[PDB]
Amino acid sequence: PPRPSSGELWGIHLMPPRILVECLLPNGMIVTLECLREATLITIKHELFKEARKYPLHQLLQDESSYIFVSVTQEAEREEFFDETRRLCDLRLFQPFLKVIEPVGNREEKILNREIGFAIGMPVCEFDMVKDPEVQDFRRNILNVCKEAVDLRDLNSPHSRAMYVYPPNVESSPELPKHIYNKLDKGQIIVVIWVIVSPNNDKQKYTLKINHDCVPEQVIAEAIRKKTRSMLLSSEQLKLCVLEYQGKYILKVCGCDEYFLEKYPLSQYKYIRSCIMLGRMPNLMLMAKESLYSQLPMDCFTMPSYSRETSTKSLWVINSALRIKILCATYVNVNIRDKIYVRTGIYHGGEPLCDNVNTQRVPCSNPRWNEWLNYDIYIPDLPRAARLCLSICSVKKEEHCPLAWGNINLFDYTDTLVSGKMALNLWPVPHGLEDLLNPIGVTGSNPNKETPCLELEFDWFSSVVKFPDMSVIEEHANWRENDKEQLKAISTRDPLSEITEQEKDFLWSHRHYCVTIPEILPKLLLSVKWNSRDEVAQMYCLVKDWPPIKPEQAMELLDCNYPDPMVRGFAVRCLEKYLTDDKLSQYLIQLVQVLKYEQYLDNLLVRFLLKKALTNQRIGHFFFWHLKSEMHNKTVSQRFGLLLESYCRACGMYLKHLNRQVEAMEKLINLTDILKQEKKDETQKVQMKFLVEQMRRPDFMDALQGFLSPLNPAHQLGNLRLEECRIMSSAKRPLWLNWENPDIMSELLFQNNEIIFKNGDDLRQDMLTLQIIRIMENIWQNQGLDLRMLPYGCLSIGDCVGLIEVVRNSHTIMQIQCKGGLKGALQFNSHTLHQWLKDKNKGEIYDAAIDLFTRSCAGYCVATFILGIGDRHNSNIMVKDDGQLFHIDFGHFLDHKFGYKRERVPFVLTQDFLIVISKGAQECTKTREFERFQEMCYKAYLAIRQHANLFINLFSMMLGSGMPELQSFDDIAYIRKTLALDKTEQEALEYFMKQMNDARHGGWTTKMDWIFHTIKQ
Amino acid sequence: MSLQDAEWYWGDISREEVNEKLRDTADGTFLVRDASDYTLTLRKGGNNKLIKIFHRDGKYGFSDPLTFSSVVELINHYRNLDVKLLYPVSKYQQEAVGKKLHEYNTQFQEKSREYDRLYEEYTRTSQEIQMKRTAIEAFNETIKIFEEQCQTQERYSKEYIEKFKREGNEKEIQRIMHNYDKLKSRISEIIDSRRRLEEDLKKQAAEYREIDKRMNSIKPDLIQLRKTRDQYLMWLTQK
Ligand SMILES: Cc1ccccc1[C@@H]1NC(=O)c2cc(NC3COC3)cc(NC(=O)c3csc4ccccc34)c21
Ligand SMILES: Cc1cc([C@@H](C)Nc2ccccc2C(=O)O)c2oc(N3CCC(C)(C)CC3)c(C)c(=O)c2c1
Ligand SMILES: Cc1nc(NC(=O)N2CCC[C@H]2C(N)=O)sc1-c1csc(C(C)(C)C)n1
Repeated sequence: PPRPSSGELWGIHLMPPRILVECLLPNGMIVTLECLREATLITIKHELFKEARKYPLHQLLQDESSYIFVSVTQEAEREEFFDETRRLCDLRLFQPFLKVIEPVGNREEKILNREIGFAIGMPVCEFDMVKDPEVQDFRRNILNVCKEAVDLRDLNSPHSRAMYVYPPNVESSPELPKHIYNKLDKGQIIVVIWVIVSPNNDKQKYTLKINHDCVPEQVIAEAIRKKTRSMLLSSEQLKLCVLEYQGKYILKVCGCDEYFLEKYPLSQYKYIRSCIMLGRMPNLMLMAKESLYSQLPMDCFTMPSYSRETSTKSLWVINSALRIKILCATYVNVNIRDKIYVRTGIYHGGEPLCDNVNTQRVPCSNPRWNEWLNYDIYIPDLPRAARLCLSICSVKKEEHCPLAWGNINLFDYTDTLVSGKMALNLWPVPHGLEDLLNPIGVTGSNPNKETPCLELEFDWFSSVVKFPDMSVIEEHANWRENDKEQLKAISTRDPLSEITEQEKDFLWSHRHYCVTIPEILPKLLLSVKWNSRDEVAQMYCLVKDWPPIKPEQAMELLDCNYPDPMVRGFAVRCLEKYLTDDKLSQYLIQLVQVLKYEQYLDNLLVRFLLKKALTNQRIGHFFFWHLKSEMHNKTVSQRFGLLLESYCRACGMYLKHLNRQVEAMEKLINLTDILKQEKKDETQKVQMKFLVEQMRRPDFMDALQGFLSPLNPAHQLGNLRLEECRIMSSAKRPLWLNWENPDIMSELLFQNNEIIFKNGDDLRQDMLTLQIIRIMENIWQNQGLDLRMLPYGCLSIGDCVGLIEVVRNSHTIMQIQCKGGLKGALQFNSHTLHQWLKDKNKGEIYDAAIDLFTRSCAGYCVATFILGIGDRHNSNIMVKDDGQLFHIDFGHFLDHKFGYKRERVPFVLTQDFLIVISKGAQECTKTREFERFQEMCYKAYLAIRQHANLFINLFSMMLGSGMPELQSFDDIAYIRKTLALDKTEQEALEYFMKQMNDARHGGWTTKMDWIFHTIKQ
Repeated sequence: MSLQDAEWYWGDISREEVNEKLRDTADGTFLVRDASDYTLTLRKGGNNKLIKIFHRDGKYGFSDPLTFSSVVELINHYRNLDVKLLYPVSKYQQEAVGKKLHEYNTQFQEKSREYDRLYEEYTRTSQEIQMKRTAIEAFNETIKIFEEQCQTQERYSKEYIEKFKREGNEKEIQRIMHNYDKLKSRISEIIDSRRRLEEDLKKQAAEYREIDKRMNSIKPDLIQLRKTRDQYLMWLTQK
């Protein structure tokens, strides 16, 4: 089983500097050797065989090379330590002992399984023991997707492999927003190509002026032209030098691992477009194709060893109502301070298909029922996604209460219907669940067998029952004017808008015309009774012959409102065709969480994502971490573990890079665990003294130097600048970590890579927030609205563990006000923020710096309001030295939030920002600089309102994840108030202006208080 | 049939305080609402359905042909597969008194805290039980290795002991036996340690259930105290 902590021994976080290891020699002798904590196995084995000569039967000892060490890990597996570089502390031992054996069997397979097992967080041997045939089928079958993807990787042998590792980071469309085309000089951009002349790295410049829509090969041609121009060549020779050397080189972003491999226009690449809008000069490095391909390993894909007349009727035949016997339950923990009963119900996802029947109330101490339950539903009327939800409950009719629950799929993954006796282990009811049934909870039996086990018997028929194939469904399915005004009005309604019985029947009646409006499919599917084969079969034929829709609209058909596989398969088929790899990376947070809803392990969605992950390493990288971060959860453990196994077995050589990341995080988790536990009541000095001493140790320096940042694996983390590393003030004990950038030309980009490792707080909320903020910025930018947001990187790697990208040269408003500028000591007042900004942007820099603030502030001001993250204070708002505003630490706000107040929200920092937007000016309440700022917010607020459906669907998909602020749709409904979707388009803007005016005037009056944020007013 | 009487007529309250007013109910429990106008809430098929009533021409009706001209005489027709409505949800059910229910909210908090303290020691025990289960499996795999070591000792040492015997070097066999005893003594220490952990496992698994018992005893009270901290509207700030 996955080990609980990241300690070195079971129970002990850190080995003492000297450990007594009981070594089991291969002659049968046990000798106790005092090993150093950081000693490698090579040194331990060497000093062992020297001490072993003192003990009997030492003449039998062969050469040290002919033996390997074996021990038991904290996972309780027998790990054969083939890699003898690994240190004693990094072995994850249960108890300190080592066994000297001679290797048996296949060395390669042994290594790969431990590499995969370490990447997942659980050994592969556990999957081999799972007898569940669905699990073993998924494991065997899913390798088809792995081989398909590997064949595409090795299709264009050298180049396609480089595209896999270094996919072109580009925007979805080459079209340039109106304000971005204006920034470049009449259709062309200035670009600098660099060349490394010798191994003793020095550089040569080649400043070019190129059309923005040039392809990387054309950019190289212009660099060659500039060099060959200065040399004695004829027009034909200059022409030939370009032709014959265009395709021998390759471009790369100076200071990170981002390559221009594909023939996209240069402006479509994100680095260049970012350079264009910011006004920075792109610096690209000239590289040889023969140099990049030399670093590509050429990894192989080898199949593992787990890839090795019955009477049957159809379901469209059997005539009877659903009947289920509740045999007996093993035990129920009750106090005899209260009789108990079993409540059941047949559900189609969230919606129940029929009435919920109960069992007879039986004594508290005797748990037996043995009664055929008769549900109010017809068996052939069942859909494909029909499933049983039941639970054991108790009564004080006076006071009902559930104890243990459990859901089952009424149909197997084979399309077989349940038949006969079945034992089901139940799950415990979550902390915040008062419902008698838990219908949307995870489907299946509890792996933990030491829980209440309720047994039941299903109706056995003559033969084996199976759901009919689609061809049989088409047979049963076989059997105007102008009402187009309503269909096009409810199609543009947000998904959280109510659909009345008038409109549901009106949609079902006019469904054959709805094909002409394909975006109304989500509304139409809700307007169907899923307990009627008549209607279900007619929808099935419509779905298959349904026009493809936008991928943003198709993503809605994968949340908890559409459990039908034909509905999901359509959405996956839409994604397979139309969704770009860019938008895939954008919406990966939702797409991974959506996997949880799918009934079975093997399905169309996992096969789509896994192939794309095995085809694009930037997708696969975050696909890995998003899955691994949910391995702590038992409810998802099995599926995500099996899916991670599929990726790790096929991803290739990046598996080793991921292991280096895992090992690096494991070190950080354990180090923080010590600071949070054990060394809890120690001062900052002592813990920093411990940090410096412990980080300096060779096991830590080796583990956390020379690996790729999980926040962005294009950024390489070199050596630690330990002088900068420190523990942050927060009681959760975060780790500030600084790294040298080992890129050959880090000078021209990231000089320092700084990351915040925090162990304690849940970062899932920040991830989703920063994602939506990024999407909001994208929508504004494509509409020619320049509002510069800063969605800094954030990635959760486990249960309340993750990383945070550090923004350089940024300070909180609180930090800004601490300086003073030699105006006393700490004394400040509103104007100081502006004075600080002017004192650090002088000259003509000032004018552009003020512009950056207003644009960035307007974006966040609008965004925060729509989302409810507006009531922020000096500590949670940051300003860069150039003058870019951005809010931080969104999870802290969500943790600190009945339903009757909020009618008035005073923003005290309105006054401080108005002085920044408009220089000085005693009466800055209304200026020309302010009138511009307001219009920017108006344009933005309405722009998000136009794309409101996207954000609603984005949150709706994030309901599978167990977030306390995202459980029901009532939580998401808040956006409808801020955006005012029911109100008129013009009225919504009039509403917005009122909300802002109230917050402004409220800020003037209120007295803030600096530390505790308590308003005296 | 009046504009407002307070029998099955609330305002245009949200869809959050509607589903929760007929959740786990029979084919009834209905109330009146408004829409983006009139709205009627229904329940049939085990589901929560919603119907709109167009009030144009100063008249009412569900189906296409307009068949009424008042609000409360539209219910009476369908009241007695358009299934009937059964029982309505009242507006009169549990002298300037918001202070006695201050004792039910004090109880709610005093039941939330005690339940949260129990849920804390439920998760803490649940984790520690799973920890001990794996630790036994590690001890078991450890013993299997140490027993496979004894076989390797008896296998290799035979030819050397069956040679020091034919030589009289007794205090050389003693060295071999002294080590084999150390190996066997360590196995007994591991087995004795694993047996003690099995005692701590089942003694905690019993205490684990006692926590679950008290939680299942307290849980019904918390769910019913949720209804008894109800608030009246339009009155600002209360403790
Ligand atoms: C769920 C949601 C979606 C969209 C908008 C609002 C909500 C929440 N529902 C509400 O009723 C509510 C109220 C406030 N604040 C009160 C106003 O006066 C104080 C804020 C929030 N925000 C979030 O919870 C939220 C924002 S981004 C993110 C990422 C992950 C988890 C949650 C969040 C919401
Ligand atoms: C200059 C400035 C002005 C405002 C508001 C008070 N003013 C306007 C804003 C837009 C258009 C017109 C006005 C106007 O009143 O003329 C800001 O509001 C917020 N919040 C978002 C809205 C909340 C109600 C949640 C308060 C927090 C933040 C974070 C700011 O940075 C901000 C900055
Ligand atoms: C993105 C981000 N960037 C930061 N940058 C800095 O802190 N600095 C820049 C150089 C000076 C130094 C300073 N101001 O002391 S903090 C942060 C951030 C975002 S959420 C967060 C919590 C750890 C508080 C949750 N932190």
